[PDB]
Amino acid sequence: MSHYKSNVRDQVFNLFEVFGVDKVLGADKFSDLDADTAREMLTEIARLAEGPIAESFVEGDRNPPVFDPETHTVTLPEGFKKSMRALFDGGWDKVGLAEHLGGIPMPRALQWALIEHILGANPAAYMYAMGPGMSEIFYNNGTDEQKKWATIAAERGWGATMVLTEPDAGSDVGAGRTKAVQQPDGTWHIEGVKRFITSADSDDLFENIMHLVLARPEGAGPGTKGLSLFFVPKFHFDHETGEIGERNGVFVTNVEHKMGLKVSATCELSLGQHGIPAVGWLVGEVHNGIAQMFDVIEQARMMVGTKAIATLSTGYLNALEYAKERVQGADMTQMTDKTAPRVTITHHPDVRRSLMTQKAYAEGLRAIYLYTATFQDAEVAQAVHGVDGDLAARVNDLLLPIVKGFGSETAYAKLTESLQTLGGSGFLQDYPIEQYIRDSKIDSLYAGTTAIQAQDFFFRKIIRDKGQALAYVAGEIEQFIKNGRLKTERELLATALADVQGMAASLTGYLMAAQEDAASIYKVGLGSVRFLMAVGDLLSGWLLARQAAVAIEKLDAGATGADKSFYEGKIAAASFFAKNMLPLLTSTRQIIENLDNDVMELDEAAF
Amino acid sequence: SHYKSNVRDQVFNLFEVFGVDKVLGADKFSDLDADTAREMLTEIARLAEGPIAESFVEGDRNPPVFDPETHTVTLPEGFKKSMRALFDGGWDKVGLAEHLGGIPMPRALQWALIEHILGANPAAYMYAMGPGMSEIFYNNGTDEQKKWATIAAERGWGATMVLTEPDAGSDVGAGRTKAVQQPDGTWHIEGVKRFITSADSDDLFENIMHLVLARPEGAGPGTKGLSLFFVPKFHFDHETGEIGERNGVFVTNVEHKMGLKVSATCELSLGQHGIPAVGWLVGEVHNGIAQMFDVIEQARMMVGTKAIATLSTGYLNALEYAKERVQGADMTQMTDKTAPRVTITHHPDVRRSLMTQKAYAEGLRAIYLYTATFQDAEVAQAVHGVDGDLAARVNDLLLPIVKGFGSETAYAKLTESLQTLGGSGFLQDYPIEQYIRDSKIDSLYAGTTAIQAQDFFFRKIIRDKGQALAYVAGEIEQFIKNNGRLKTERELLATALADVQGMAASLTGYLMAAQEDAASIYKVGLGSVRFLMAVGDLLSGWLLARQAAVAIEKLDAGATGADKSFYEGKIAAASFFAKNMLPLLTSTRQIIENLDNDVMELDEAAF
Ligand SMILES: Cc1cc2nc3c(=O)[nH]c(=O)nc-3n(C[C@H](O)[C@H](O)[C@H](O)COP(=O)(O)OP(=O)(O)OC[C@H]3O[C@@H](n4cnc5c(N)ncnc54)[C@H](O)[C@@H]3O)c2cc1C
Ligand SMILES: Cc1cc2nc3c(=O)[nH]c(=O)nc-3n(C[C@H](O)[C@H](O)[C@H](O)COP(=O)(O)OP(=O)(O)OC[C@H]3O[C@@H](n4cnc5c(N)ncnc54)[C@H](O)[C@@H]3O)c2cc1C
Repeated sequence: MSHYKSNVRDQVFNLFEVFGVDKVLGADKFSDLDADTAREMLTEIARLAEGPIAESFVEGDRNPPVFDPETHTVTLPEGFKKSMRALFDGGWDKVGLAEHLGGIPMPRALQWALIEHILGANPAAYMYAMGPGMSEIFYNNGTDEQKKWATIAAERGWGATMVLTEPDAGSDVGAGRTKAVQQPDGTWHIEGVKRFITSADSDDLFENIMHLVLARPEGAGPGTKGLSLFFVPKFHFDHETGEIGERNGVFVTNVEHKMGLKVSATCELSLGQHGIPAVGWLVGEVHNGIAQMFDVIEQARMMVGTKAIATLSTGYLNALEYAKERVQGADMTQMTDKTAPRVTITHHPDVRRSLMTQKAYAEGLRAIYLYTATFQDAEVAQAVHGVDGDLAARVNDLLLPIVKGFGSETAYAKLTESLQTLGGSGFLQDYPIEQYIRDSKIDSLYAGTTAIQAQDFFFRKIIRDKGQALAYVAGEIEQFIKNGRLKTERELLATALADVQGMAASLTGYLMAAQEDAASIYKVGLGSVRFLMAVGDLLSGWLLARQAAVAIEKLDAGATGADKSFYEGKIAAASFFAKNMLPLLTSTRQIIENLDNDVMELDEAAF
Repeated sequence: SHYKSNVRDQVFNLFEVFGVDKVLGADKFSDLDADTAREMLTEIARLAEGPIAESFVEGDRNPPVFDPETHTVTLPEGFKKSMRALFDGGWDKVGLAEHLGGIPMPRALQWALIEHILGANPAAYMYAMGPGMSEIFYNNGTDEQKKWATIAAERGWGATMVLTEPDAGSDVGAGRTKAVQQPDGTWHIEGVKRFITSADSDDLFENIMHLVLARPEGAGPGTKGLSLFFVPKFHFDHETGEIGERNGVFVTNVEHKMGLKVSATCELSLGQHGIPAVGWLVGEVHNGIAQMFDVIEQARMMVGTKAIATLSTGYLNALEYAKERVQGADMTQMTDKTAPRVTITHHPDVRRSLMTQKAYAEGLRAIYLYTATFQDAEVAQAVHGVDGDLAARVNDLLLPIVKGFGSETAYAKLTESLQTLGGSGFLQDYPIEQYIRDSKIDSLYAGTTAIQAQDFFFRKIIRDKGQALAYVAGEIEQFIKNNGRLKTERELLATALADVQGMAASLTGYLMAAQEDAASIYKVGLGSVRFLMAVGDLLSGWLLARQAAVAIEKLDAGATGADKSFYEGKIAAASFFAKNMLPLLTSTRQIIENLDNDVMELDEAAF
C-alpha cells in the first residue's frame, strides 16, 4: 500500500471510549449522524487518504510546482491534481462546513479526526482544500451582501488564502505596510507585496481564489489595531450569478524553493503592482482586521498541530512495521554467542525504547488534539465536560498553542526516532520518513513560531485569562489523581502537576516583578517555551493514564484478540510515559526557578 | 559562502586550554611551530570558505548520475573543481606519515584542519580519505603491500571501507560475501555489498583501493571468521604503479538520499560480472575485524567531527541572521505599539536559542579536540601526563562520545539554528536546511547511536574495568575541588558528575543481576543511549567550565576588544550550560534507577 498508515482504531477509541463524543450523536444538531455513520465516515476518508491522496505524496515532492513568469501562474504535477479531484469528488472539502453552505454537520472532534487522514497522507492537499472553510469565516464576518458572495465561493469550491506576512512583517503582523485606498464607489485598492502566501495560485484546480488580505487603510493608526481585512478575489465576478469576469490585480511573482512541503505553492504575492488595481471589499464593512483574521489564524494553528501529529503517527507505524520484519543481531541475552539465532529488531531494548517513545507521544498527541476539539463546540463541551460556553472557549484557546507549539515541536523531534529505527535505510528517499521530517519542519514556523505560541499561551491564555482555563484543566488532572494498578502513574502525575504549578508561579512572579524592575520580564521569555512544552508533557501523561484506566476496565470486562492487544499497549504506553518522560519536569521546574538575566546582559559581540 | 569558520576558537582550545603548542617544534614535530600551525588553520579555513564551500549547494542540487552500463558515476563539475583545489593544496595529506608525503603534526591539529573541510563540503573530505586509508593499509600490510600503499598514497588513489550487506549492517559478522583462495595466494571475492561510500568517484582519481571484509571459504561464523582484503578497482603494476586491466568490482546502483547527496553511496558487486574480483589478504594474515576497526575508528572520529563542524557553521549563520533581522519591540515594551522595533538578538527566546547553539557547538569542539589530544602518545604525555596505554584507552572511551553524542546533539541543535531564521529557515536559499539533511545520517553510518552506546558501556567501560572512565572522572573532580567566581558552576558540575557515576553504577548493577536473571541485561540496553548522552553533557559542561576559567584569567590580565568579547562569551556559555543543561541529568539518573522490563515483556502486537 501507500506510504500513509492510518489509525482509525485509536481515533474511535478516543472519540467514544475516552471522551464520549458519541453521546451527542444522533440528536438535535447532529440528529442525522449516528455513531455508526461517524465511524464509517472515518474509515472511508482513511481509505481515500491511503489510496488516491497518498498516491501523489512522493510525486509532489519529486516533481514540484513550477512558477511561470509569462502568465504569473503556478503549474502543479498531474498526479497531485488527480489526488485533489478525488478529495473534491467525495465531498470531503465540505465536512464540518455549515449546512447552509452544503456541509454535513458534525462535532469538531469528528471533523478534525477526519482531516488527520488528509494531513497524514498528503498535507498540502488539505491546504489547497481549505477554501470553503474560509468562505464560511468570510460569511460569518460579512455583510448580508457579502454573505451571498461567500455562499457562491463555498458552493463553487473556490480556493482561498490568508494574506498577512510581508518581507519585514512576519511575527510582527502589526508592522505591515500594505496599504488600502478607499475608492469613490466604496471598494478599495490594495497596494503592497506579501510574502510566503500558501496557495496564492493553484494552477487550474479551481475557477477562482478568495484572498483574505490584511492591509492598512490610509490614515489608520499603527500596529495590528490599525489593520483591516479585505476580500480580494483573483477574478472579478458577478455578485449575484457568480459568473467569472475580468482578472483582478493580484499576481504571484515567485514560488519559494523549500526543504519540504514542496507541492504546496508558497508564493510572493503582489497587490496592485502590475498596472491594474487589486480591488478589495472591506469584510463586514467594518475596520476590525486582526480580530477577523484571527478566526482564520485559530483554524490554521489547529491544522498545523494536527498535521504534525498526523505525520508522526504515520511515521511511527512505518517504523514499527519495518522493525517487525528487519532481522539484525542476536537477542541481548545471547549477545556474546556468535552462533545464537538472529532476531527481528523489535527484540532489542533500544528499539523497543524508541518504538514506545514514538507510540506514547503519537497517541498522547492524538488525545490532546481530540480533547482540544471537544471544547470547540459549546454543546459537546456541555455534554461531555459539563462546562458552559464561556469556559469552553477559554479552554480551547488555552489548548490551541499546545496543539500547535507542543505538537509541531514534539512530532519533528520524535520522527528522528522513527527514522533511526530503519537504520541506514531511513536516510533513503525509498522510505517516507525522511520526507515526513522535511515536510514537518515547517510546522514550528508558520501560523506563528513556537516562541509566539509560548508567549500567547502564557501572556494571553493564562495571565490575561486570570488562570481560569488553566485552573479548570489542572482540576481535572487532580481529580484523576485522587481516584491500584495505576498508583505509580498517579503518583508521578502528581509530581508533574506540582512541577507545572511551580513553573507557572515562578514565571508569574517574573512578570509581576517587572512593574518595579522592567528587565524581570525577560525571564518570562527565557522560560516560556520550556513551560509550554512541560504543560504538553503533563497533558500527554494525564490523557494516556486516562486511556490506561479505560483499557483496564475493558480488559477486566473480557476484551480478547486485537482489542486486548490495543488495550495492553495503552497500559504500557501510559506507564512508560509516566516513568520516562514526566520526571524530567522536576529538573525543568528547578531550572526555571533559577533563571537569571546574565544571557540578556551579555554583549551581542560575545556570541 | 555558506561556510562560516571559527579558527579563533580552535586556536583558543589547541593552545590556551590544552597546550598543544608544548610539543610543537620538538621531537616528531620539529619543523612545525605554533606560528605555522596557526597559518595552516587560517589557510585551510580560507580555502574551505572559498573554493570548497563554493560547490556545497551545487552538489546537493546536481547530484551524481549513475551509468549502469559503465558502472560509473559522473560528478558535478563545480564539485570536482573543489576537489582539485583540495588536492592542489596538499589537504588530502594532512597528518599523513612523513614517509608517505605527509606533514607530521599532532592529531589535534589535523582534526582541527579537517573541521573546515567538513563544515564547508563534508563529502569532499570523504572523497579525499584515500591517502589516510592507504596509510592504514601500509601499517597493516606486508613489506610488499607497504610498497603498494606507498604508491596509492603518492598517486592520491581514492579508497573505500566495504563491510555492509543488505542483511549485515550493525551485525557485521553476519556478512556472507565470500573469499576463495587461488593457488598463487591471491583470493577471488564474491558477493554484493551495500551503502558503500565513494565506491565510484568519476575521474577524481586513477584508482580506488577497496578494503573489503569477506569470509574465507570454510572459515567460522561471526566477526572472528572475517578477513580483510585489498581489492583495487584497477589492477596495476606492483612496481611502477601503472594502471592495468579493470578488476571485477563494479558499482551496480547509487542510492537516492535525504542529504549528503554528492557522496555516491553504492551497491558494490564483487565477482558477479564474469570477471574475478581479485583481492590480496591484508598483511597476509586472517585478522579482518581487528584490521578494519583501525578504519572504523577514523570514520567514527570523522562523523563526529563532521556533525560538530556543521552545527558550528549552522550556529554562525543563525547568529549572523539574528544580528540583522528586525522584528518586534523589546519585551520591556511589548504593550507599546509605538515602541522602536529591535533586532531579534534582543528577544529572550532568541538569546536562549543562540546560547544553546553556542554552548553545544563550542562544547563539542572542545570534546573532539580533547579526544584528539589522547591520540598521540607524545601529546598525551606532554599535555596530560598519561602513558601510551592509558592514552589509548581514554581515546577509545571518548570516540563513541564524539560520534554518538556529537551526531545526535548537532542534529538536534541545528533545529534551533533553523528556528532562528523564522520561515526563511525553511528555504533552500539559506544553508541550514541542507545542514539538517546532510547531518541526519551522522547518527547512522559508522555504527548507529545505539551501537555507539553499547560499545561505550560494554567495551570502553566494563571490558576496560573502568580505568579510562575513572581517569576522566578524576580530572573532573580535580577541577571541581580547586577564585569562587565559578563556585555555582563547580557545584552544578559536582551534582552532574555524581549523577553520571550513579547511572554507571545502576547499569553495572543490572549487568551483574544478569548473572542470575538473564533478562536483567535488557535494562542496560534500555538505558545505554541516555547514559552516553549524559556523559556527553558532563564533558561539555566540564570543558566549557575549564574554558571559562581560562577566559577569566585572561580577562583579569587585561584582555580588550575582540579578545575580551570572546572571553566573556565563554564565561556566559559555561554558566548557561551548567544552569540549563546539566541539572536534567538528575532526573535522567532517577529514571535509569527505575528502569524495568515491562516494555520488554509487552506483546509485539500491542505496539
Ligand atoms: C511554508 C510557509 C508557508 C506560509 N504561508 C503563509 C500564508 O499562507 N500566509 C501568511 O500570512 N504567512 C504565511 N507564512 C508566513 C509565516 O507565518 C511566517 O514565516 C512566520 O510567522 C514567522 O515570521 P518570519 O518568517 O518573518 O520570522 P521572524 O518573525 O523574523 O522570526 C525570526 C525569529 O525571531 C523570533 N521572534 C520574532 N519575534 C519575536 C518575539 N517578539 N519574541 C521572541 N522571538 C521572536 C522567531 O521565533 C524566530 O525564531 C508561511 C511561512 C512558511 C514557512
Ligand atoms: C550514507 C551511508 C553511507 C554508508 N557508507 C558505508 C560505507 O562506505 N561502508 C560500509 O561498510 N557501510 C556503510 N554504510 C552502512 C551503515 O554503516 C549502516 O547503515 C549502519 O551500520 C546501520 O546498519 P543498517 O542500515 O543495516 O541498520 P540495522 O543494522 O538494520 O539497524 C536498524 C535499527 O536496529 C537497531 N539495532 C540493530 N542491531 C541492534 C542491536 N544489536 N542492539 C540494538 N539496536 C540494534 C539500530 O540501532 C537501528 O535503530 C553507510 C550507510 C549510509 C546511510
